[PDB]
Amino acid sequence: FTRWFMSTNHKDIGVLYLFTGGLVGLISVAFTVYMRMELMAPGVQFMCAEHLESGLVKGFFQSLWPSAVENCTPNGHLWNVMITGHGILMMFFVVIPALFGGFGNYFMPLHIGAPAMAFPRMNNLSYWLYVAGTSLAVASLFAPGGNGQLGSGIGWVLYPPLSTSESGYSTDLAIFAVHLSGASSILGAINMITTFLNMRAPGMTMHKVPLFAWSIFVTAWLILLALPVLAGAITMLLTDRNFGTTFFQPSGGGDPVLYQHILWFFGHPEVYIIVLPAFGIVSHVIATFAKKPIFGYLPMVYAMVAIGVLGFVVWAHHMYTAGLSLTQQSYFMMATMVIAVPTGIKIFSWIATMWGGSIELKTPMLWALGFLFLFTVGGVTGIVLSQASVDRYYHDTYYVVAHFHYVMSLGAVFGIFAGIYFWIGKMSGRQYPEWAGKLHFWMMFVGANLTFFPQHFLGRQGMPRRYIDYPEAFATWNFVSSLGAFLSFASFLFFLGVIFYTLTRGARVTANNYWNEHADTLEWTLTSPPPEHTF
Amino acid sequence: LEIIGRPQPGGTGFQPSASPVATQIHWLDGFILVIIAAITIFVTLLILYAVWRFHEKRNKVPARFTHNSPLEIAWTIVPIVILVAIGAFSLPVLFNQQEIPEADVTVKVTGYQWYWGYEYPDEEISFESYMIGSPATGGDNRMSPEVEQQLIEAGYSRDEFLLATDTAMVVPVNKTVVVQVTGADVIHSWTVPAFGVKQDAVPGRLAQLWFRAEREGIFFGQCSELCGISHAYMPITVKVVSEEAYAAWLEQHHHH
Ligand code: HEA
Ligand code: HEA
Ligand SMILES: CCCCCCCCCCO[C@@H]1O[C@H](CO)[C@@H](O[C@H]2O[C@H](CO)[C@@H](O)[C@H](O)[C@H]2O)[C@H](O)[C@H]1O
Ligand SMILES: CCCCCCCCCCO[C@@H]1O[C@H](CO)[C@@H](O[C@H]2O[C@H](CO)[C@@H](O)[C@H](O)[C@H]2O)[C@H](O)[C@H]1O
Ligand SMILES: CCCCCCCCCCO[C@@H]1O[C@H](CO)[C@@H](O[C@H]2O[C@H](CO)[C@@H](O)[C@H](O)[C@H]2O)[C@H](O)[C@H]1O
Ligand SMILES: CCCCCCCCCCCCC
Ligand SMILES: CCCCCCCCCCCCC
Ligand SMILES: CCCC[C@@H](O)[C@@H](O)CO
Ligand SMILES: [Ca+2]
Ligand SMILES: [Cl-]
Ligand SMILES: [Cu+2]
Ligand SMILES: [Cu+2]
Ligand SMILES: [Cu+]
Ligand SMILES: [Mg+2]
Ligand SMILES: [O-]
Repeated sequence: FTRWFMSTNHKDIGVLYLFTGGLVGLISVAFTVYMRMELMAPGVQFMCAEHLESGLVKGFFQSLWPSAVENCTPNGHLWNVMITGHGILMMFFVVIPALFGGFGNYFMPLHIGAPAMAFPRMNNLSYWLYVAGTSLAVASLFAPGGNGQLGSGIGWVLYPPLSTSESGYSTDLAIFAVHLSGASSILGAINMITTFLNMRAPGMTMHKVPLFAWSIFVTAWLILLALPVLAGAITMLLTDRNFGTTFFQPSGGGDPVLYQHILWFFGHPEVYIIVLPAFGIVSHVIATFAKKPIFGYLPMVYAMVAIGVLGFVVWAHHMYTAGLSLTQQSYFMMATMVIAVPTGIKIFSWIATMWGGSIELKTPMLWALGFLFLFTVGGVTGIVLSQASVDRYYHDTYYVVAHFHYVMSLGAVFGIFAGIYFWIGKMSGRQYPEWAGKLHFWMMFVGANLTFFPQHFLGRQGMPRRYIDYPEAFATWNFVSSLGAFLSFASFLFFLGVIFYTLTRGARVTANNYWNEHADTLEWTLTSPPPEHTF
Repeated sequence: LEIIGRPQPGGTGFQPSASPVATQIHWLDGFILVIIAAITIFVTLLILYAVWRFHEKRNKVPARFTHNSPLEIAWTIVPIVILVAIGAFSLPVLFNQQEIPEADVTVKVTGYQWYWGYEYPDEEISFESYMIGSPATGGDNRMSPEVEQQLIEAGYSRDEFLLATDTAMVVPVNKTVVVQVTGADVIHSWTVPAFGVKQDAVPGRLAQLWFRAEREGIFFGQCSELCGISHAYMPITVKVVSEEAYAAWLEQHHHH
């Protein structure tokens, strides 16, 4: 019933964010399948202008079957709309709502022994703003937009003057979507911070708080600084488009590059906002399945703080080819490099946690170990990109795309799956089948590596981002990347099957703690699921 | 002329270098690649070993340590050293890229939706460059018999579709070329991988890059900032030629 959606309890809200993040995730993943269908071979076969002559429903279905090149007039606008849709959904409406809104809301209050959160009503509102934001983002796809078609083909970061000159109101709807997401995030952040500070259990001091609750706390601070800045950048776009301002228009004395400084001031923090809760989940999972307490608890906390702080002073590594002076370029390069040090401490500590342990290779542990390896692959290509002299070649190529999918889709997402398998028994009272979790892991592991690893080669060969079509010489690794994406998709549909099976007929969970004693945080002292009124 | 600056089928490396800057990028990237591959292999082997050595069947009672000071010192300092070392080789390469030398040849390039305009201020030459197969050349951004014919006529082949333009930026070999880059409408980005150059073309701003080509031939780039519907369809062709062939091309443009 709709007693779910009006609930103010942090557990119910957490669950709502998780399911919704998952459903939007499915939509955004489906976009990538269509994207990879078109990138599978050179020449445009799917995104034909001819399909615009049909209706909405009929045009959709025709666009799923390939045409001969001679019958397919390339529609670049649709490509641009799809990738913009994919990025915006992921960055604002999928992973953060799942990690922060979902696990954060469900588990942080449990980890610190809080019976309730500071502002339950504000928490419920934060969810509704998330849903309204998602609705507007999706609506933008069907609204009058660029080039006399539907939707905004402007990239998920909305660079002007392109974003400010795009016709129709699709772009305005997208901007409102992002405002609503920011509002949801800010409310959540205020809620998290106040709860963490004022509602810890008696005895629960700062140095006894579990690493996950810390990850959420640090993340909440990043949000309060980063999201208001974004709200400014995009309101300036809105007024350039609608209210006669010229902040980013050179004829009125504006500077498009100003937008970039403001956008990336949010845009870098955004990724650390994404990844920090995944770091927290990895810490809980590895300690549990290594049967060993987390190595270097205090350095783990401080490394996260240092990453959070450093993530505010590196933004212009996204702007090395945008006209930055040599001095600015050198600084941002050196500052970015520093981030490797505290991240390395966390990676080595996770390995040290395993060292001398008694390792159980259950599904959550597989995701965690995959995370260590794959996040490292992504992190070191980030370090390559920090080098302005090499970024000169890689910028706006698929080498960047490979970087960020390794850290996000093989990093933060592996953290999401680790949490789901780790905690689904606790949240639902039903356990997932172990063989299916392992199968999911291996399919995703093979599929996502096949999708993204070959993108390094495409980037080294000079393949640009945001292209509907590409020179014939890029065909081989595009083909492999697409097959990888199809296998990953299959693994995700299998996962959805595993979740459905688990929730409808999974083995009944009878134990408060169905793992082992080294799952030593407060949620494991409660029933599965926890009672309505906790602690 | 030999087609040199282009992707090759199944390629996994950089495009060929045709400038000292590109050569520097290839060395620096190669150096960093060895390092990050060593780090990744190291990390991967540690994980696989730990899982083998400390699997619950083989190590039945877990240890309880949460510190190892010497190891914690080493694993903080060693990364710092590695990074300082990369920085030390990397910043000089950066300084060489971004310090604009005295020009032998000056070209002003303007990005438009969706084509490039070139002006040679010293020579009073200007012209526009469109993709072979764009609406400007009679196409609609796809291969056809007509497009293949135009590619053939312009000295290319079917394989150069999406890269080849109707007119090329022509420059002399072993001379310092300074390109001034701006945008006319939205942000575009002008690049040639073989020269190791890329510079955004921002409306209202004039930015500079340089290259000196070390061999003759044909070199391709593609617009590298999303700029709307035909972002995928406004590439860059540079022809590097002898000093004499360059002068000949100039004279062909001179109006008497
Ligand atoms: C989860 C999200 C996430 C995370 C965590 C990161 C992490 C990092 N990112 Fe990434 N990045 C993105 C998501 C993310 N990034 C996105 C979305 C974009 C593109 C935006 C767009 O244009 O659309 C991008 C783009 C991007 C660029 C711009 C490239 C370009 O556009 O040309 C740069 C440049 O420096 C960069 C750098 C880095 C670095 C140095 C890290 C560091 O934080 C990583 C440090 C981690 C490690 C290094 C591995 C572990 C460390 C060790 C094992 C120790 C030993 C290692 C060494 C000594 C090197 N990133
Ligand atoms: C979290 C971030 C995220 C994730 C997970 C993904 C997932 C995928 N992306 Fe994504 N991508 C972006 C963020 C992300 N992407 C961004 C920001 C851009 C830039 C857009 C722009 O240029 O403006 C981009 C661009 C981008 C491009 C380049 C487009 C271009 O330049 O023209 C490509 C090309 O293949 C691609 C492919 C894929 C594929 C095949 C997948 C997936 O199919 C890989 C397989 C993964 C899965 C099958 C599982 C996914 C799981 C979840 C999403 C969690 C769901 C939640 C719960 C379960 C609770 N993406
Ligand atoms: C850069 C990559 C690094 C990857 C991380 C993986 C390597 C981790 C190695 C840990 O080394 C162990 O550390 C323990 C703690 O320091 C030592 O125990 C020693 O100290 C303990 C602490 O009291 C005592 O209980 C033990 O008896 C005593 O052997 C133990 O000998 C040593 O082998
Ligand atoms: C003394 C003599 C007085 C002269 C007065 C005449 C003023 C002319 C108005 C110029 O505005 C033009 O409007 C076109 C129509 O909107 C645009 O075409 C754009 O829109 C068309 C669709 O209508 C597309 O076909 C084109 O490709 C696209 O460039 C074009 O760019 C833009 O400059
Ligand atoms: C004394 C008074 C002066 C008289 C005014 C002159 C009238 C003629 C202006 C023609 O305008 C051009 O129309 C093209 C065709 O519409 C546009 O191409 C645009 O549209 C094409 C078709 O979509 C694209 O392929 C191109 O890249 C894109 O620039 C082009 O921009 C625009 O300048
Ligand atoms: C080019 C002729 C071969 C036909 C193959 C069509 C494959 C289309 C499958 C699309 C699947 C929709 C998700
Ligand atoms: C550790 C991540 C490495 C990603 C880059 C792979 C590049 C391999 C290119 C080899 C060059 C072949 C000539
Ligand atoms: C090679 C001939 C040079 C001719 C020269 O006068 C022109 O390029 C300048 O208008
Ligand atoms: Ca295609
Ligand atoms: Cl609550
Ligand atoms: Cu960044
Ligand atoms: Cu472009
Ligand atoms: Cu362009
Ligand atoms: Mg760019
Ligand atoms: O980033």
